[PDB]
Amino acid sequence: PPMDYAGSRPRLMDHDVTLEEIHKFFVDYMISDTLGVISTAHLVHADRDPEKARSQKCLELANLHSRAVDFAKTGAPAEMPYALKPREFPDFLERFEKPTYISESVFGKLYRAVKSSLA
Amino acid sequence: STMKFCRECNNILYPKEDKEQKILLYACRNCDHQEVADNSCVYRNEVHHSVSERTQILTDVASDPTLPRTKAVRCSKCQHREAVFFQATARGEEGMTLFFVCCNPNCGHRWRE
Amino acid sequence: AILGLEFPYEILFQLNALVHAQKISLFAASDMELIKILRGMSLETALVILKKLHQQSSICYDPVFFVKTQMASAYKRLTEQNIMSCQRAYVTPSKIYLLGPELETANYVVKNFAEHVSDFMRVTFVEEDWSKLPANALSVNSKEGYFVKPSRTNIYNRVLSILGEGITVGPKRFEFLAFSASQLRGNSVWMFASNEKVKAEDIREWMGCFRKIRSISKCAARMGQLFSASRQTLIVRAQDVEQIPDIEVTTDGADYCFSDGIGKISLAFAKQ
Ligand SMILES: [Zn+2]
Ligand SMILES: [Zn+2]
Repeated sequence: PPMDYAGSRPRLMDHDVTLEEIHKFFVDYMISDTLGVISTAHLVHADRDPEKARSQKCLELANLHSRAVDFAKTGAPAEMPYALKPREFPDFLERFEKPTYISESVFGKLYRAVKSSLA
Repeated sequence: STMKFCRECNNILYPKEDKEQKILLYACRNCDHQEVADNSCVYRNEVHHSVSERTQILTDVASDPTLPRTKAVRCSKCQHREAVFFQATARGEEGMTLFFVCCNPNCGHRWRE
Repeated sequence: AILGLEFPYEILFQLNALVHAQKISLFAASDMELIKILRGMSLETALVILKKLHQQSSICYDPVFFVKTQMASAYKRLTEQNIMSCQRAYVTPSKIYLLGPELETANYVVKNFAEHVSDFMRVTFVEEDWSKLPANALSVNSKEGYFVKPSRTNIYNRVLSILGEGITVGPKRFEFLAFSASQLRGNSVWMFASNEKVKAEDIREWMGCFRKIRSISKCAARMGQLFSASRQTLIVRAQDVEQIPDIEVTTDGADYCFSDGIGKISLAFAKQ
């Protein structure tokens, strides 16, 4: 079954826009903008933990990603937890400075095949 | 809940209404003196709940209820399930929005719905 | 105030872009001789020599010697391929970098305001390395009291002041119009220089009335949604518009709507 598509409650003001709260929202968009890291964390967790997209962690990550996508529409921050950070990346990434771990998933096999073909 | 003493005999005055005069008047039964009233006020009491005097400390009247607690919601900074939820208005928004306060003594994190 | 003359805006903007780039220092282009030479000449030749100097591989020390040794269509481009010269500006916590009149695809807002082609400027807030601003540089968290409360940094106030007061470049002062959905995710915003003919508020009210929206994010999204690249077509009045009712299904206590943005078109309209 698909996940619920119900969004957050809209926020309505009691006064018209004075061209200041819009600036506040625009500046606050940079803060707590975790749209680009949720996908990476989900991919890392799927590659590490077997039986991916079945545990509650994947569901929580999907809900957080949906909320982050909805952030551009409604002012609901994603609120990325600290304990959900991967702190590890597979071979098929450009984060050379970050620690690299050998992945044994299908993506790891595909990357190894590509590396062998190139070499 | 107001009283005044007439200058003629220094005795209490009771309010009365006259149909012909159509104005508030104060006269006492002690002496014969009628005086004009001021502000047309005969009763003014601030509403208070101090009825059970010297009894609210022994028996808990529950004047200030405690906020409810839930365990379904999971905190973000820490992995603690217990949290406090309540409804309150925002700075400028309308309606009631659900809030959450973490119950972990070492977390101290609050977030909205 | 140093110039105090009728110096053109385009040449001044090009000179500012040259100064911002690592080509000519500030004092090397602030002398009286250079502005005296560049004041009265041919505009096209001046633009050509300025862009040639911009194309210099190394840093130029003497611009006077270089410039001594060196010596309508916009509407058609917009109607053909929507080609416009839009100024792009980068705002950093330390300074501001002006890229210059880079060619880019034109949007809808400039179709009916093509005369003020130079008044539109794209402003992007980046770091010193022209990268995205880290979350730690804005609103750093601090534990004060029983609960943690974020503390706004000086960069936050600087960005607010830049957005409010605006950016002044020569005899112009750019004002905030709106920002598109794509620009919101890239920290970009449109700015328009107010003029005696049309001001920023005039364009804002010409686009539509946004006082009906009471949501901060929704109002910004609706104001910035009309900035995508498009091809101009014929004009249709508001006399022949249908109001076909939609269909809604409510199952399991959930509101499911089939028709979200679907519509109906005819064959003649498609041919036209
Ligand atoms: Zn008396
Ligand atoms: Zn917590």
